[PDB]
Amino acid sequence: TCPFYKKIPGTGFTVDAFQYGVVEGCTAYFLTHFHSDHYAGLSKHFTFPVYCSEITGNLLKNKLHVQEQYIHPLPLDTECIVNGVKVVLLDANHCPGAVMILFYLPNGTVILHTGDFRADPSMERSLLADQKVHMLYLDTTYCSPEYTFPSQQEVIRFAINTAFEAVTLNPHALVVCGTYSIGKEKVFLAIADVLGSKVGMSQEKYKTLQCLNIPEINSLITTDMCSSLVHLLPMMQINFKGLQSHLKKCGGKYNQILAFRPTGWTHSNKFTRIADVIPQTKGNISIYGIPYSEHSSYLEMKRFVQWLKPQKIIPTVNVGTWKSRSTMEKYFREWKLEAGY
Ligand code: NI
Repeated sequence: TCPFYKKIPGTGFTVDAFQYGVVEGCTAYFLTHFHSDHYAGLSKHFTFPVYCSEITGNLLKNKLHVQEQYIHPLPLDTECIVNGVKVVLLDANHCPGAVMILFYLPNGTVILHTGDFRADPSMERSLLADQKVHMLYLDTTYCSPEYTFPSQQEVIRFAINTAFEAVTLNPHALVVCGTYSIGKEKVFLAIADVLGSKVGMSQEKYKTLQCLNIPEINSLITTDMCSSLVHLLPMMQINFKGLQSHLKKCGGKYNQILAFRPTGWTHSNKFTRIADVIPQTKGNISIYGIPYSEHSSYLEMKRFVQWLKPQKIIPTVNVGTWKSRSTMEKYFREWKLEAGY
C-alpha cells in the first residue's frame, strides 16, 4: 500500500505514487520529475489528473504516451490553485523539469516536498524566504557525513580539460559518455562544445532530449554518429568489451575511446580530490568515473535544513530499514540543537 510519506495530509493529494493502483481518496497525482522510480506505473491508460512541470508534461506525452487531457503542467514560481488549494512549483536543481512543491493547507499549515533535489543557497532567495514552513518532506539520499562531493562546476571543468587534451594529442580519438535517464546533460554538452562538435546518439535518446526546452538544442545534438566526435551510449555498454564492440562499428574512423561514467558517490570521494583522478585503461580504451551529483551532499542538505528551520522532517529516501531511519533521526536532532530551532 501507498506509504504515509507519499501522502499530503488534509488534501486528497499524493506525490510520486503511481505504482499502487488507485489510491483510496486521491483526487490529484503530483509528479516531481521524470525518473522511473518516481513515475513507475504511469502509461497511456492512466485516467486521473497528473500535475507537473511543463518539461515533465512533454515527457509524459511523448515517451509514455499519456493522453493530453490528463496532464496539467504548471509554471514555476507562480501561485496556482489545485482543487481549492494554493500550490507553488520551484526548481529542484536535480534533472531537467524536476520540481519541489509548496503546499498551503486550508488549516494554515505550509508543507514543502523537495522531490529529488540538490540543495543550493540560491533557494534561500526564492518564494521560500517569504513564510514559515511547518513540515518538510526531504530527499535524504546522501544523509551521512561521509558523503562529500565537488561542485558541479568543478566536475565539468575537469571533464572539459581531460577531453580537450586527449583529442588534441590524438585527433582520431572518440569520446563516449554513458547515460540511462535524463539528468547530467551538462557533462556531454560542455565536452561537445569545447571540441566543436554536436553530440551523437540513438533515436530514442534524441527524442528524449528534444522534450527538454533546452535553448538552441537543434544546434547541439544529432542522430548522425558519423558527423560527431562525442557519442552517447547506454551506461550498460560503458565497459571495455562493450566499447571495443562500439569501436568496431565506427569503421576505422577512430583508434582510441575516451569514455566518462558520471557516477553519484563512490568510496574514493573519501580519499581523492577531483584534480587527482585517474582512469581504468585496457589498451587504447580509457574510462573515467566522475562524481557528478544531482543530489545534495551531507553539508548542502544540512545548510538548507538549518536555514529553513522546519518543525517536522519526513524522509523520502533510505526509509526501508530501521537502522537507516534511526541514523537519519539522530542527524536531524544534532542539526536542530546546533541551530536552536
Ligand atoms: Ni531522481
